[PDB]
Amino acid sequence: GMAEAAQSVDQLIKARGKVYFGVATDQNRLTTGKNAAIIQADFGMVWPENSMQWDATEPSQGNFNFAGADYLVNWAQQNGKLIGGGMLVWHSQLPSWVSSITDKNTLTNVMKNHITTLMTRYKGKIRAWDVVGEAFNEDGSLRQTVFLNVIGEDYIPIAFQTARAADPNAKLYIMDYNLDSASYPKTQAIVNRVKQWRAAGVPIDGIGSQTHLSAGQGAGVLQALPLLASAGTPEVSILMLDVAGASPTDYVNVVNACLNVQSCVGITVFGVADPDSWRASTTPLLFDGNFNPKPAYNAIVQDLQ
Ligand SMILES: O=[N+]([O-])c1ccc2nn[nH]c2c1
Repeated sequence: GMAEAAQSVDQLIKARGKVYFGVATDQNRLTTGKNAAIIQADFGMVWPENSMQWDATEPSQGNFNFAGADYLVNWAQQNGKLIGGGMLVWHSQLPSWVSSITDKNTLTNVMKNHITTLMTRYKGKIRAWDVVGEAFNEDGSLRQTVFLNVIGEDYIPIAFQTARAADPNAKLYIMDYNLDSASYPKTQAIVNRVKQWRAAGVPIDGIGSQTHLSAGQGAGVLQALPLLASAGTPEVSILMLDVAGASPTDYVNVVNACLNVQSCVGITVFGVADPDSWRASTTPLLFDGNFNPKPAYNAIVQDLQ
C-alpha cells in the first residue's frame, strides 16, 4: 500500500528495557496528514508542543484554557499512549500579565497556582511534567527570567515542591538545551546545580536534554548524557530531538546514548514529518514529507533489534 511496512521504535525500545519512544504533537497535527496513524503505529508517548504552555493555558490570571491540552490527553488515553506535559515554568511563552509582576509573594503564588492547576487537572494520568525549562544561561549561571529576577533562585525549589504535591505520581523534570556535549559549561553546571538542589531536598526526578543537533553532534551525546546522569536524578531523558540532515549515524548515536545510561527512560522526537518541523529546511525528523520512514528511522529499528 502507499503506507510502508515498518516496525515500531517504541515497541523495540521497550523490549530493550526503556519506557518509551515518544513524539511531540498537538491537535493541529493529529487531525492532518498521517500523523495520527504514524503515532499510533510507531510511538508510545506524546507531548504537547504548545497546548500546555503558559500562554495557551492561563492567558489571564486565574482563567485557564484546557481545550488543546484536554484534546491531547484524551487522544493519548484513547490511543493507549503515555502523556508528558509542560513546560510549567518557562520564560519563552509567558503571557505579559506574568512577566509584569514584580512582587515576590505574588509571583510565587502565581507560579504555584499555575503548576497546581495544570497538574491537578490530569492527576495520575501524566507520566512526567517538565516543571522548569531553559533555566540556565550558556555559561551555566541561571537565566535572568522574571522568575529568577523576582523570586530569586528559590523559584526552582518552590516549583518542584509544589508540583510534587499536585501529583505525587508524576516524574518531575528540569529541561534545557545545549546539554549535548560534555565540553560545554552548561552541561556541568546543570549537573552541579541539580546535585546541590537534590541535597537540598528538591524533588527533581529527571533532567531532560532538549536535543537539537546539527550533523555529527550525535557522538557528543554519548558523553553528555552519562554526565547528565551523574547528577543522581532517578531519570534522564532525551527530548525535543531533531537532527539536521537526519543522518542515521547521529540518530543511532543518540539512541545508543540512552541505551548506555541506565537512568535514561526514553527518547522523544520533536515531531513526525519533516515539513512540520521548526527546522524543516534541514529535514531533521524521522519521517519525510510523504510520511514515510527515512533511513534514520530504519537505522534506529536495526539498532534496537
Ligand atoms: O519531548 N518534547 O518534544 C517536548 C515538547 C514540548 C514540551 N513542552 N514541555 N515539555 C515538552 C517536551
